[PDB]
Amino acid sequence: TQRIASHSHVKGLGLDESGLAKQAASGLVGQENAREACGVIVELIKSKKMAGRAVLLAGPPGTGKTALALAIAQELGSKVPFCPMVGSEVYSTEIKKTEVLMENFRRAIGLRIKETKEVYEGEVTELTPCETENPMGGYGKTISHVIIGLKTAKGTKQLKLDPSIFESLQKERVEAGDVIYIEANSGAVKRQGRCDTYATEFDLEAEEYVPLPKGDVHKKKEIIQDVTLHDLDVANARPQGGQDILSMMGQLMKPKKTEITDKLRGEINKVVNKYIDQGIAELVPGVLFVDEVHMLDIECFTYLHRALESSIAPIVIFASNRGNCVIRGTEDITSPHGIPLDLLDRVMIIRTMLYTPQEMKQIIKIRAQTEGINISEEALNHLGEIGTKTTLRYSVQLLTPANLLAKINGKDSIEKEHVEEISELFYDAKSSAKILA
Amino acid sequence: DVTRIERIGAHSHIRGLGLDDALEPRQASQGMVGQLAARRAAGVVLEMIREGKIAGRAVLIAGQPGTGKTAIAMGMAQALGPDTPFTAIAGSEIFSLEMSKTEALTQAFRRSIGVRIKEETEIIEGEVVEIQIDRPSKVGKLTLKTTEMETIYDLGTKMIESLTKDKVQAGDVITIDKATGKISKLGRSFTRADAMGSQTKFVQCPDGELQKRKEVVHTVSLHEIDVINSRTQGFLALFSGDTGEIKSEVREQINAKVAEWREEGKAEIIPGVLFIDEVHMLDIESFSFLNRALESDMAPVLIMATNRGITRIRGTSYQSPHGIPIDLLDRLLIVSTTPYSEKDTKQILRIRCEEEDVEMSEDAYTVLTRIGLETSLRYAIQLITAASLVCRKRKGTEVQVDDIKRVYSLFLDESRSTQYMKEYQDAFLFN
Amino acid sequence: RIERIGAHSHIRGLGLDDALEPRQASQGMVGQLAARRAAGVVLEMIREGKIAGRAVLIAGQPGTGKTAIAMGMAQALGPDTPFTAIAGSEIFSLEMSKTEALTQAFRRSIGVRIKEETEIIEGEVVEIQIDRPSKVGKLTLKTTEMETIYDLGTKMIESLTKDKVQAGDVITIDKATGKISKLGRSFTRARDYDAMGSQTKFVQCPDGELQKRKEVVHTVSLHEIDVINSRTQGFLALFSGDTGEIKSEVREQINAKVAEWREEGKAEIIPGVLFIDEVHMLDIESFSFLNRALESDMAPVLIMATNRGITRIRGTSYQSPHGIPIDLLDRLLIVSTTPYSEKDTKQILRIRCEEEDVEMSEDAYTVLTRIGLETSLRYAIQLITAASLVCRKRKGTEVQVDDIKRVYSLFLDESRSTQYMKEYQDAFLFN
Amino acid sequence: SMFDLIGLENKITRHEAELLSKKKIPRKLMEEISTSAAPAARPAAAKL
Amino acid sequence: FEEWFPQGRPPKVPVREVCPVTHRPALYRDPVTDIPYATARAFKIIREAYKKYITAH
Amino acid sequence: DQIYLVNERRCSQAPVYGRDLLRICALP
Ligand SMILES: Nc1ncnc2c1ncn2[C@@H]1O[C@H](COP(=O)(O)OP(=O)(O)OP(O)(O)=S)[C@@H](O)[C@H]1O
Ligand SMILES: Nc1ncnc2c1ncn2[C@@H]1O[C@H](COP(=O)(O)OP(=O)(O)OP(O)(O)=S)[C@@H](O)[C@H]1O
Ligand SMILES: Nc1ncnc2c1ncn2[C@@H]1O[C@H](COP(=O)(O)OP(=O)(O)OP(O)(O)=S)[C@@H](O)[C@H]1O
Repeated sequence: TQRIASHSHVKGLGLDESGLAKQAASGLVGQENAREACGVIVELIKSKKMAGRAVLLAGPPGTGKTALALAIAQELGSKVPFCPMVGSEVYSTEIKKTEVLMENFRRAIGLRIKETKEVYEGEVTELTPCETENPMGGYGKTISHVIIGLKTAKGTKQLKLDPSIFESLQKERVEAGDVIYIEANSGAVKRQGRCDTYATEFDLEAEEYVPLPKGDVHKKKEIIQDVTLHDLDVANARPQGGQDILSMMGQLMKPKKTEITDKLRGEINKVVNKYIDQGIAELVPGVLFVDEVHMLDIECFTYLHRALESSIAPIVIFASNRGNCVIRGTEDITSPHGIPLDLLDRVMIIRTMLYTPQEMKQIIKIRAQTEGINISEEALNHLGEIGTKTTLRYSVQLLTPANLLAKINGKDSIEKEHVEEISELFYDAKSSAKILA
Repeated sequence: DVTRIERIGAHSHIRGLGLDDALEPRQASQGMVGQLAARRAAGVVLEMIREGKIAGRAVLIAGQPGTGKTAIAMGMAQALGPDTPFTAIAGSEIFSLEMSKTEALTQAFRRSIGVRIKEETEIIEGEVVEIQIDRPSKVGKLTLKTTEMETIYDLGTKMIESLTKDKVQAGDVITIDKATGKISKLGRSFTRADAMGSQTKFVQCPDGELQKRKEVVHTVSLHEIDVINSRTQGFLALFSGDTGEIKSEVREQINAKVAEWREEGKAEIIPGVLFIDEVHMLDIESFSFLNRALESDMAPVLIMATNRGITRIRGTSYQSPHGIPIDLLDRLLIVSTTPYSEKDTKQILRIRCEEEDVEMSEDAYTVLTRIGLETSLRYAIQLITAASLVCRKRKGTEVQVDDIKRVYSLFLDESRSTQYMKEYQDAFLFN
Repeated sequence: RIERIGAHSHIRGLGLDDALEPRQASQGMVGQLAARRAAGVVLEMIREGKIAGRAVLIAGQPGTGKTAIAMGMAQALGPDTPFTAIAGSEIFSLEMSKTEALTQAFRRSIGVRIKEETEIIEGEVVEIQIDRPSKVGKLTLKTTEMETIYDLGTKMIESLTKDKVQAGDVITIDKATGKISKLGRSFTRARDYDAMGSQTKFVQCPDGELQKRKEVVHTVSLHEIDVINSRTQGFLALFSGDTGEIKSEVREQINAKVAEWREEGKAEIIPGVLFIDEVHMLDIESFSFLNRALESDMAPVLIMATNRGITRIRGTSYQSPHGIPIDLLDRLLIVSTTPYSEKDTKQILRIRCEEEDVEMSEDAYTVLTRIGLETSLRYAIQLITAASLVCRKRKGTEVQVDDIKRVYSLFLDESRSTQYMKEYQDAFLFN
Repeated sequence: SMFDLIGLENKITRHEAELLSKKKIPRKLMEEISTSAAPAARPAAAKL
Repeated sequence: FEEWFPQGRPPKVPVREVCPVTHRPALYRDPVTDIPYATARAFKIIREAYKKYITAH
Repeated sequence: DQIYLVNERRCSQAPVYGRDLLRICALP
């Protein structure tokens, strides 16, 4: 059913309770030192204490840098915001690169808003005013309460409201037999419709007959929604504004991405702090994964300097396979990973190593199991030798074409002949480059 | 006889990928001859696409110019057939003033994943016989009629307002959506068509049940959903193309909602193929994005074609095998095309002449095959039609070697034009 | 909570005495005696707000604490004086020109203090009667000292009806606009009804007269006034940053009216500080604009930080001291930060440990200060947290030398990563 | 107007279009309709 | 007071109508002879019965 | 016949997307 991506086997970091990486566990093999460092980083993130800490994953391509980052994501779970991003994403036609970077920074800070709504729900059995000879003198018709009888499937309750609720009772077309919601706090009546018991099959009006509320009259309990700080920034930057001239004119114009000001983000910070102080909100800071960080230019790294030093920043994981590369945006400034030395100064470098043939064999077997491929031991050995010759990705990718060839042949296993034929049909970078030369 | 919008193109004769059910390429089938190994590889990749299990698998078609890479791509598209998205773009199409190269690649990817959404509607259709006085809070009756039934409906205020706003009149066919109470007038009665005629359209009365359950399957792409959700009237961007950098949050929400629908059985995801012809025209930024866009669970199968040798990657000073960074080359499988022998060129020319509907003598075929081997395949293909026209001007039924020589002298190939230029190069501007 | 332990969280100020002399370790601020003293002098100059358009550059080797000095200056300056911190890369927008972005940054750093005399009536509502068929009404409010019965006009009745005032509400009413603001529910009436309602929390009854005049101070920035006065609903651009190239004449009008307000006792100008971190990211055009933006009387104090030395000026091939053109360098004063000694490094590490709440042994401090001198201060500061986490995993309470060595082995610095890379240089791309 | 595809978005759905294509008054019935007299046989209300 | 508190007027749950032919829940009502019905067969049977009734009466 | 031909035209054209498709593809 589910589609198998290149990282669908990575389920975690495969560390024992002591913090040590098993030889192979939870889809990862080898790279033990890097997985242990990533476990330390997972604990740092779970501590929710440090802001704007950066780790660079550095190593040759195919050494599991993205595998390790996605393992970190799996270890943190779905509740922690994991924002993946490529360095090419900063070059927007609408907003500046700094704005893209800051927006992605605000997408890694999560917020759990817990709001408890208290409502009185039911079908209106009676609307009777309570009359009194109460007033501070006066020969008029006085009421001190409005009796509303609300009927749910569970039972019936008679509510006695402020007499001022009579205005909204007929402002809303509330009669007996109508389904209503009476905000416990707001005290605003709200006619959902009419009860579906008073609904013949010969009635054409629709969106008027709502089922009788289930359960008790008095309940709406807590609604919990998870947002990012960027969601709040975007929402408060341009209001929905669907009620007036804003509606037609703004919708008619294209909604471009804007360069949100620091004023708005500071106000959002203040509001979120007040929400957390009131207990309505919980802050779950996440991790921002910048893959191909070498695609960022010098301006982007210079901004990252300031973005990583803010108390509100997430944890940032940089991946870079560049050996000694000219920094984008500079003509002849080479720094180790295409990253300026002053950005590497405020980073912690986790280095990934080339896999030995046995580790490649284990990875290939794990990938075969993930893809639902039965592979003979001889085929596995030959594919490991191919990967030793060419690369891990190439050998990993022969699995599904070879399985298809075996299926076409009537087999349900990958044998040496199938992998040999697929190796002959498809070329790797080395052989193609030899052909080109 | 009649000309359609589609006519004889470069690849119009490639009806599919000519390989057995064992994926063994026949020497000449479905308008494609030769390139046996590359056609077998294309069949394997096509089976991958049809299974739709593995996400973001990248295939590169490499080889010399005129070796059939776009022919193989069009054959794959023709074997795949409609209703499986095959998006074909050039690497140049991603450089837009509307949106970033990253955004353009994202849209191309979202356009190669197809979604089939089914819904139940439960509508009422019938010819209206009567709508009576609502003057009282208004209350009225509606009489609807099929060829087998008629019923009378008691109208609430909202339905009365909808009916009076659409000016629904006795003797017209409406459909009412029960969930929404939405009135759609689709035609006028069959008692006239009897002196009328206007924007109106005439429909005969519905037969069967007034109230009908109905399953409609809607085919869209992820890009279409993205642009529909991008803004309130964003569906207009499907026409104008004025999409403008759809938000990432919208795309995550759409991915989650699509996953929900797939779990609910509401939606069916059909992953497709994105074909980028001339992928050497991409920047290193675009290749960097492709590295990661393929690692998504909703990524299609990416097919790219390039005739480059060992060239510098665009936007960089680095020499890479196919003008493509080596990190992306590890992420894909490379299909290489062998040049064409005399037999293969002759067969290709024969198929092209069949497409043109032009008859050529065997001596003419020998001469044109030799010309193509000397100059290029495409030049021979063009000489086909040129010699057909020269033969027709001569009032002949078969193209002779004389006509081929005539068109050869009339039209030059790159080498001969370069030579004539070179002996006159001081007359040409800038070298 | 949204403020976590940032890189400069320990910096509570410049740690200077009344003589502007730096105390060795004070306010989370170790060493940098001369640089801190210069920052204190600049801070005094900022507080006086007398001389306009003053530029200071903090120059030093990486990690010597220029940004820490700037953050300490911001903390000692206080929330009242504007302090805008930007990176030089932030002025490169697609919404506006670099000169426009720099003008906006300059005008964010100037604050306008507008004091207006309001007349509010604040009391506890002990009675409100509204008669409705024009509406009639009566309202009685009381402080601790007096009670008064107000006969309500139609506008005031409408305001009260919109704000739904009852007995027991503490409200303030603006005599000019009639705006109703309710501060809570009062001690006397307090509990309210015997209906559904909700929980309760009560405020005090106001004291003194109902009408108390009073003078309120409203603070804005010049940028806010520009944005509000530019676009007829340009106020929402103060959040979206959608103000494209505010007209120069609009700004001249703002300046003239602000000077007029100052002369007429309405406004008081609060000159702030603009902090351009990484000012070497500005190009020659931006520096040329900065030259003349500092000549205006509405120009803040400009703090710039850069670790460059003898570097190309962006947008030009010229070499200049700090990547800043010499004409702008003659406009500013240079504060040089000296590298750190062993004991300063150890003190800073102790302060960061205290900020992060990590106990570590003295042997750990020796080893970590040696590591910081050998590798860098920032790397050691990160080893702080890493080693605390390792110790907690070990289930210890004090970070020992063994944890420090463990995190040294797990996480590399630039030197060791560069060496290991040098060993496997062929495996990395585009060397 | 037959090449106005954008306008049709405001008007109908594809199920409605397929319905219309199946239900468009056939040519023969149009002449039958324009020949025959009005069949005004409404039985009038009964309320049984 | 009556304008603002009409109140009363009990909702009066409807009648669960049935089709005379198939004794199924009714979902249609014949405009002539408002007898409810559920199927088209029921409709033609009802109309035949009305024809015979009006012939008899 | 003119009525038939024009009504044929108007009854034969399908929308590219249609209201139902745009409505079902909306996020809540
Ligand atoms: N240690 C590992 N254990 C298991 N699978 C791995 C491991 N390392 C890599 N893989 C998988 O092998 C393939 C190659 O690894 P990738 O993570 O894609 O390469 P990469 O290093 O992440 O790419 P770059 O150059 O760092 S952006 C992917 O399918 C990974 O999920
Ligand atoms: N079996 C075949 N294989 C390849 N080309 C064929 C074949 N039959 C006909 N052709 C034609 O040969 C010409 C060669 O063009 P293609 O190679 O298919 O397209 P292309 O995009 O130019 O790819 P190149 O030239 O190899 S870079 C086209 O006009 C094809 O229609
Ligand atoms: N008095 C001080 N002066 C300077 N830096 C200090 C001082 N006290 C502590 N620090 C350290 O300064 C660090 C801030 O990052 P650093 O790069 O080391 O200095 P900086 O303030 O960022 O200036 P630059 O631009 O990096 S040289 C904090 O993590 C502290 O450990």
